[PDB]
Amino acid sequence: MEVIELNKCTSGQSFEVILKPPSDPSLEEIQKKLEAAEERRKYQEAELLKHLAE
Amino acid sequence: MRECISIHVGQAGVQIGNACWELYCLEHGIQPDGQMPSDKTIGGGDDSFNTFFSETGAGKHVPRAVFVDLEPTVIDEVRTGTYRQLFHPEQLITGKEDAANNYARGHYTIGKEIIDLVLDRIRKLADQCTGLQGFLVFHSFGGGTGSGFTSLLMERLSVDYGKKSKLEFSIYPAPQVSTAVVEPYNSILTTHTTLEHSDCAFMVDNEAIYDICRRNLDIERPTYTNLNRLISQIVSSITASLRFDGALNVDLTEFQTNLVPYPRIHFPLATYAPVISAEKAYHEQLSVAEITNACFEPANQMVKCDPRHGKYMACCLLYRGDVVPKDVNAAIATIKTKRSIQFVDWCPTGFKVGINYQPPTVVPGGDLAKVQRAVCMLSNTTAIAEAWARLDHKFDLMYAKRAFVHWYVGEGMEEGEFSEAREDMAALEKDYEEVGVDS
Amino acid sequence: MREIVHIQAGQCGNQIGAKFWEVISDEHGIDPTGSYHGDSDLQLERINVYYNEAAGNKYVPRAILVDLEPGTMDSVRSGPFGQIFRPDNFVFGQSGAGNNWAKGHYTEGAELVDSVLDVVRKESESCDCLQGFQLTHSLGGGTGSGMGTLLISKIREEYPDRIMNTFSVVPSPKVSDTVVEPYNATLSVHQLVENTDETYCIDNEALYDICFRTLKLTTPTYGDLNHLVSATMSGVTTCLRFPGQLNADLRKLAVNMVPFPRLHFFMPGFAPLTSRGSQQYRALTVPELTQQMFDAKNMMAACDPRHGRYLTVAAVFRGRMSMKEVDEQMLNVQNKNSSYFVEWIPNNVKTAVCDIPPRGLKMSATFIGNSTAIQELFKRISEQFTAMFRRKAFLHWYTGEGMDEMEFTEAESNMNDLVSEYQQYQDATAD
Amino acid sequence: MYTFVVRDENSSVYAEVSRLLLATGQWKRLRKDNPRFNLMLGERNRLPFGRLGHEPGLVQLVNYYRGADKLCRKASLVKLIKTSPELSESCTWFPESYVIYPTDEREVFLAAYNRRREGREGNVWIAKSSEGILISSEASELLDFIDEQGQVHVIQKYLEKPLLLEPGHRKFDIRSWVLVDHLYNIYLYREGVLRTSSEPYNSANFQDKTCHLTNHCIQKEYSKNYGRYEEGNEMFFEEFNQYLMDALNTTLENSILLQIKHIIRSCLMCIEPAISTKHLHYQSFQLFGFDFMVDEELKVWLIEVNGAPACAQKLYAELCQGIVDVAISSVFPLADTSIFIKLHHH
Ligand SMILES: CC(=O)O[C@H](C[C@H](C(C)C)[NH+](C)C(=O)[C@@H](NC(=O)[C@H]1CCCCN1C)C(C)C)C1NC(C(=O)N[C@@H](Cc2ccccc2)C[C@H](C)C(=O)O)=C(CCOCc2ccccc2)S1
Ligand SMILES: Nc1nc2c(ncn2[C@@H]2O[C@H](COP(=O)(O)OP(=O)(O)OP(=O)(O)O)[C@@H](O)[C@H]2O)c(=O)[nH]1
Ligand SMILES: Nc1ncnc2c1ncn2[C@@H]1O[C@H](COP(=O)(O)OP(=O)(O)CP(=O)(O)O)[C@@H](O)[C@H]1O
Ligand SMILES: Nc1nc2c(ncn2[C@@H]2O[C@H](COP(=O)(O)OP(=O)(O)O)[C@@H](O)[C@H]2O)c(=O)[nH]1
Ligand SMILES: [Ca+2]
Ligand SMILES: [Mg+2]
Ligand SMILES: [Mg+2]
Repeated sequence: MEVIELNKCTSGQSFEVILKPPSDPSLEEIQKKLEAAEERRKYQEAELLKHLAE
Repeated sequence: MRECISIHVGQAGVQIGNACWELYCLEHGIQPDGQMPSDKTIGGGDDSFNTFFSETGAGKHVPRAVFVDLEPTVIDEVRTGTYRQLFHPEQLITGKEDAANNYARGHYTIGKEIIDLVLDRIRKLADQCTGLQGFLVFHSFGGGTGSGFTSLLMERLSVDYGKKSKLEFSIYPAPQVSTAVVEPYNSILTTHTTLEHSDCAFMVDNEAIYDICRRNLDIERPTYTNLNRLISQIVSSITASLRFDGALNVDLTEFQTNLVPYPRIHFPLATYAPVISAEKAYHEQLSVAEITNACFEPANQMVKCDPRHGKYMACCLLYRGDVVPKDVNAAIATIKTKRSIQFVDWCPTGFKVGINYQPPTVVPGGDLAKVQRAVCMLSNTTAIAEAWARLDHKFDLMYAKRAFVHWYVGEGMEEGEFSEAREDMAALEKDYEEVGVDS
Repeated sequence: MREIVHIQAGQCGNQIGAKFWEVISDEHGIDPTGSYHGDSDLQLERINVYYNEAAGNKYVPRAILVDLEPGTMDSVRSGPFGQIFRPDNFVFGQSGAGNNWAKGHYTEGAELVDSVLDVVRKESESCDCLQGFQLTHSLGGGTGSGMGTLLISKIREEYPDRIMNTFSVVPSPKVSDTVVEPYNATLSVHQLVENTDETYCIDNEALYDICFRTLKLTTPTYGDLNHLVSATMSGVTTCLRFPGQLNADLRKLAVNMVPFPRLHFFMPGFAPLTSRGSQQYRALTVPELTQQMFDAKNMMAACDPRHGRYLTVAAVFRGRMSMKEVDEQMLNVQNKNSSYFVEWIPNNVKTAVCDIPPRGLKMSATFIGNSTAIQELFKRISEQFTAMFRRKAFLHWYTGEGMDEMEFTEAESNMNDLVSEYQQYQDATAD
Repeated sequence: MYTFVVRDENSSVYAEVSRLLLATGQWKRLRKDNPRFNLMLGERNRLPFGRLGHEPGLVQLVNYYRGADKLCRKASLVKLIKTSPELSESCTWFPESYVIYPTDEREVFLAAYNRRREGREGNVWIAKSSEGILISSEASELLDFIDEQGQVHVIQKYLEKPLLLEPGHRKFDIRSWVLVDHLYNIYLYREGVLRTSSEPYNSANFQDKTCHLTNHCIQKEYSKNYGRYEEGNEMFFEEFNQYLMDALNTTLENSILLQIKHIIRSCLMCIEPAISTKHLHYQSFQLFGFDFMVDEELKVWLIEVNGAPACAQKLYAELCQGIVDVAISSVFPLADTSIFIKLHHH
């Protein structure tokens, strides 16, 4: 039993009760990865249209 | 007053979005045309509700929201719905071809076409904000757009809004309502990519919500409508602190401070009671003691797991209705001796409590009954890690044989990104064990 | 919306194709004039998937009719929904393929293929968002077999980012006496393995056995066989044609059904199996539908599912029933047949329920299975092939049209690889 | 038909349960990695509890209680007895024990040990790993041994004055088989075993570990008189009850079983709120093997609890059918008088 930091208003009230105490990638790197994918996509398609030409 | 921009990605995100803004509107007394008679400050104001709603000179309360999907069907029902007048056409963004339950299509192939347009539309809302707090992102783990596009957006938002908090509402997949075999793949891939860009993430297991609907609301076979009405009440209880006067969880940074000590372990467990059937002509009204105790019953959790076989890093009780401090302290005091609530040694065994005297609003002609008092407990417990383990095992079963991997490699991804994403989840599982278990 | 372009090639293709249009036109409340006279708006919500709108709310099938024989396409025109089709989309030659794959693929069909693609382009152009193509054809004949597989390849070259669906009627000695069909079939499968995303294996062996044994038709007609095909074709496309969550488009179906690119050959199933013009009075219970649709006697491919394992399954229930009961009975099947579902693909069975039933039935269920048992079908074609090809029998028909023995050796090898590939994943375990 | 998976091939008990279940012809054994099961006879360590109870249209049961290792590990049990206010230092039935690491209560052990030496009381303690067991009257010997072993042991007070069976003057331990079902009904199997020594209990020399340790294993190997008094050093409750009546003028029920029944309850009731599967998405049962020592004043002492206990050859048939009847068949009923004693609790 230890209630602390009781804040009351009109809408309601808030508090804290304690039982016991204690004992990113850059915009470039994104585009690099996104195009790398599209380039693997285009190559896969190119080799298909090459295989379909044959 | 600090503004919050909601973003709804994929079907799941968009449909859960509708359920929320419908519920928010009723809670704030905002009519479906957007008019709010109770608001005496026409055009603007720094009221609590303005954090989620901008105002026009005509007195229309417009959600700070962007709906994005790579298919027009779901967002077309927002454009032609009951709350069509609520949103600007610029807020509702659609492609023509969806991600076909493929993270790769959502993140790379289709995602890359619309990402710049979406950020441009998000920036239009951001420019209306006097002091933007952050973002609440709603999406599925299973969907192609939900998984794929979100992780791309969350990356770009980190770049374009370096200092702004980002909260998730992630719909964890369940086979009772799941529409794709590869949802484990999409789930792991997005969780890995988003992990560094998400400050706090509320997972919702469809299976949990489905079972609660069947068990508590006596619904033979729940639809998304059924799940979404219940999910909206949980989301509303969490966001109530931002939209209403109060002291606890008044801004998005307070969420991570209160619930997230370890940046990677940022998945709180939400437990909500009471969920009672509108059909039930007579029902006993549950005391503060009874609803508080119910938050430690795995049946009432948004993700089914056993907190008794884990450890707590933080525990947060969010009450609505006829609740006074004396009753809550008493209820917790009694629960402490009975229940098994072990906190980690470096955190204090405490409960941060917030009370809103307005009892939970229910959409008329709904499933949920009107109750005098309800509670939503947000607890950061190392038991939620079970959710990862289940998902991670299904990933391993399929990926062992490389089943369905050609669909992802076909859209430009490498087998590298799979094993890379899985090794990050293997690390997250180990992290949750290190914090949680002694033996 | 997501438009599908239909192509029907050869006698078989144009017959099962015509019956498909007769059935789904009735289901969407469209008369032979192409005018809507339906009661439900669910009929029109996703009509643009298979139908082009025109002046005075007129619905025209997005269907291209192809054959090297005028015969079958005069029949289609004369038939009941013969007048619904776009007259320009009738693309036919004068000299047939004489059940020769070489004639259909290289010599005769090569002349006409450019004329077909002109109609494909015209139809593709006016699609808001084309999702792909479905072809009806037989692998036993010449036109559908040879020219169909050429079109598949020529369409893929113009539309390589679009789904390629096929209803491929696999031949049987019980239906046809044409000696060279195993050749035509084996050459066709080689093409399908490489150039199609989804192939519904409609086995004439199964359709005849269903008609003779189950339906008790001592002398079955092609119409008696096609009645099963048209019911199956109505069932598997139900998710594409009506509002739904599961397998709503051709790509999402492929992503749920095809775990490996080459293994895209499905076992269609239907319950209840009905005789043509016989009225079912007793509606089937949900348990009856469920047991029947998974039964070997209700499979349109002449394969025993208990001789293999299910990689993936798609169940489609139709009519007003309890969604709770379907969910229970589908779990019941899986939970009491878990040996026949690969344990390394979790939750590989997916179920859809559609309120609108087909014509003549209050309740029906359609089954789409990616079972490793399908190898039995390919093994049967392979045995028939090797019987003849071992002695180089009836090859003068193909080498006369410019082909080489090598093409046959390659087609044979690719099928034998497809078989052993299915056997690989059948014997595969969690560890 | 019901379905089950076997993930522990060694488990002699559940090898016989699987044999019995199949023989009924209403059960089917799946491949161990098939998730669509009703019953899981799970592996001993690293049992994936987190995955159980998430398969729709299947009630799922497992042959282990999650968190029962708190009772079945030696160091865990000591910590449990001490820390639990339910067991407390009102626990008179667990020998004075201390958890010794090679955080740690190694300091406090010496404080209790020094008191005994000035009291001139028996200062003989036993060190046990979580063969491998040293017994000495000198503390310096026990601590130096544990450091050399390298794993975490427990220094327990050796029952210096045990009850000795005549004729023979033999030490013994009692094994009681307890079955906790999915409703947490505690079932004590009416049949137990006396796992007896075959050499006379020698007070002087503690190095001769055959007359001091009463394990079936160390007997059949090192024992010089194996099977002379009773077959496979296993006396059953019929013969032991008769001995107590003939020698001590008391019954097994009065003298001992009342205390055994109190300890089994006390231990399992204490952990019920931690392991119980009352309102879980899966259900649990587990067989336990409680080990007891009886002293010269017929007072029962708890030695340890065994989480994966092996049954006596004679009894396997009876007990295993009981597990099927009480634990398995209760959750999954079959289609068209009690070997257990239900230890009543609330
Ligand atoms: C009864 C009959 O003629 O059936 C024919 C179908 C069978 C197959 C087994 C399915 N056939 C070809 C035969 O029975 C052969 N026998 C063999 O081939 C047999 C000989 C011994 C060695 C083994 N083999 C397999 C007979 C010698 C004919 C036919 N079915 C139709 C047919 O369906 N007609 C439809 C129109 C049609 C035709 C083709 C495709 C689509 C639609 C008419 C009506 C709607 C109907 O369904 O009955 C044939 C074409 C002629 O149709 C007119 C006709 C003539 C006589 C009887 C019935 C119909 S041949
Ligand atoms: N709770 C809930 N879950 C939903 C809803 N819609 C879909 N889901 C779940 O989300 C997953 C499917 O993802 P969706 O959101 O439909 O997909 P999407 O984001 O539109 O992506 P694509 O269609 O693949 O491009 C499955 O696990 C569904 O069970 C909904 O309205 N509510
Ligand atoms: N406090 C004590 N006093 C006297 N003897 C003891 C004792 N603790 C254990 N023993 C003796 O040591 C033997 C084995 O002890 P223990 O049961 O801890 O070892 P163990 O774990 O290898 C066998 P099990 O796993 O089947 O219980 C017992 O048979 C008992 O006679
Ligand atoms: N099920 C069915 N099979 C057919 C039909 N017409 C032909 N076939 C079979 O298909 C093969 C011959 O193909 P066909 O379409 O006549 O050749 P094409 O017209 O040159 O393509 C043989 O195995 C026939 O039995 C039909 O209407 N229904
Ligand atoms: Ca205002
Ligand atoms: Mg979508
Ligand atoms: Mg012909």
